[PDB]
Amino acid sequence: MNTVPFTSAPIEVTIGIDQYSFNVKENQPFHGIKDIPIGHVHVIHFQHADNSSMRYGYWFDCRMGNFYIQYDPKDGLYKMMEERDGAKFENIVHNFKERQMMVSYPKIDEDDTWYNLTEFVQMDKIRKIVRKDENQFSYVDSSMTTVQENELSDPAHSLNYTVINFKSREAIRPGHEMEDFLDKSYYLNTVMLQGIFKNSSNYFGELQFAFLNAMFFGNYGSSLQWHAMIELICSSATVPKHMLDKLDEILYYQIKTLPEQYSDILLNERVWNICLYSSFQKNSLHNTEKIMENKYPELL
Amino acid sequence: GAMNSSNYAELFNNDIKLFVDDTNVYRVTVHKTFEGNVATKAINGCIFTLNPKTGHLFLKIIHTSVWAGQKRLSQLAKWKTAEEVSALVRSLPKEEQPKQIIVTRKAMLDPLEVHMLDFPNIAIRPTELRLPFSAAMSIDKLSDVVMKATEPQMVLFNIYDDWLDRISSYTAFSRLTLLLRALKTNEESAKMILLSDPTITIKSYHLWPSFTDEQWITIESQMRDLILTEYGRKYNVNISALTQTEIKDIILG
Ligand SMILES: CCOC(=O)c1cn[nH]c1C(F)(F)F
Repeated sequence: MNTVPFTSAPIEVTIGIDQYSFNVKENQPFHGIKDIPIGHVHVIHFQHADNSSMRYGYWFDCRMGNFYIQYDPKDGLYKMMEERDGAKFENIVHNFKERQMMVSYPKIDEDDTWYNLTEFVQMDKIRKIVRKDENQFSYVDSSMTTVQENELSDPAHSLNYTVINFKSREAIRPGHEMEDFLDKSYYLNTVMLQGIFKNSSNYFGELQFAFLNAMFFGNYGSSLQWHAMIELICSSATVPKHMLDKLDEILYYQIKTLPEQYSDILLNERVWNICLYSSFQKNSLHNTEKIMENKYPELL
Repeated sequence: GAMNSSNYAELFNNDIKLFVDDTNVYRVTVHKTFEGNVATKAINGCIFTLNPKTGHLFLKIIHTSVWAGQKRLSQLAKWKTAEEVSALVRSLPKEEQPKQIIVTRKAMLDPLEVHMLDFPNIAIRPTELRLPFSAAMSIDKLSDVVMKATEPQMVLFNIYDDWLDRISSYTAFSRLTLLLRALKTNEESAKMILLSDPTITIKSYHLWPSFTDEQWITIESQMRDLILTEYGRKYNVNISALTQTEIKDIILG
């Protein structure tokens, strides 16, 4: 079980760790998060009490290094850092645990929620979508734009999601205009799966990572990407049975976890109505259709 | 964005543009079967592709053979329209290619945009204007070339005959839309007005009769009366009670 210590908490902040969160007061003796489950990526995240515009966080995997948080009073944020000295790090963590200054990652034994949301999400793939090669962890915030959003400005601070555009030469073979526009199977199976992602696991990873950045940071471009990746599957007549069954599980857990009060901003009425009621796959997403109809019948 | 009453003069500027109307592409007669079911029988159709500045009409005749063994024909008709418009643009020399294509029906936007991906600098626009181009098949010579076709054919016309010798494009378009609106509202009455006086003929190389400037004023008035006469018998409105400002509005409306 791994640990992300904090040097201190000089400003009042709501701290998220995956789907959990807790309030820390200004100068509260808080020194970090322990018992973090090994085997999954994690996201620590922050919303300052004095300024909710400051909404930002770090994707990391404790298997890749020893990470800590330190407040920077100049840039006015909690920064993730790597400690390269294993023995110093162990010595710091041991002291804070002895003085019980750390909150425990509050996982219920029964509860597969985080696994179900991050099944296909890999740190190596996050580090390609979020490009900062000197760090093993990835910074995301509410304002960061996507490569596709920047085409329609600063490229070093962008989310390099795979561009999906239904009215693009990539999506439409010359001479198959109607066929490829009305049935996106070509674009899904040949261009995206075989061509770009290589497999359905990389496609699901991105999709899951887009959702989590939409949910945890209110990142609008991430929400666009999540919906585009759902729509591209739902709008394809020919999808492998294993991919449809898996998509149903992925979307079920995403809809399960979504805070009820953010459903209005985080769900696109057109995509969900098309996917569940109009599309080729309208009858392929049983679990997702049932949770959507019971939790958000107004959107539909 | 959208082509409306606000930006109407744009039609007659020196930027090449085409209207595309797909109303007459897929045409059927609905009939009873021997077992008392209903069936359709397709008849020849046409794409109406018009340069509003020059009057050049690219009439692509859609032969019923296009539909053989196809499903969802009303959907296919939009994509076939978009295919044939994109083929027409590719056939034109670069200096003749349009800078904009205005579709009369919003359902043509996606099909045309997808077929024209190769032409990112050609704007595909809807219009708020309710244009009467469906009535093209009430022009006898256009109806005749469509119904005689035994194969796919493109036929080139000037829908303004020689009017641009005497009037501006703006006035020519206004005359065309009034004639087509009348033909669309009451075909029999409109044809009567156009062809009653047998001394005024249609030249072999023209679509409409050879009216003098004064005769066009009388014809234009007779068409405007017909559109109000019909808008009267439609809504049960005493038209003789209407003033000139409220008359003006209803042809536009
Ligand atoms: C580079 C596209 O992303 C992926 O292929 C992938 C595969 N597992 N996780 C990803 C993520 F997180 F980067 F989206």
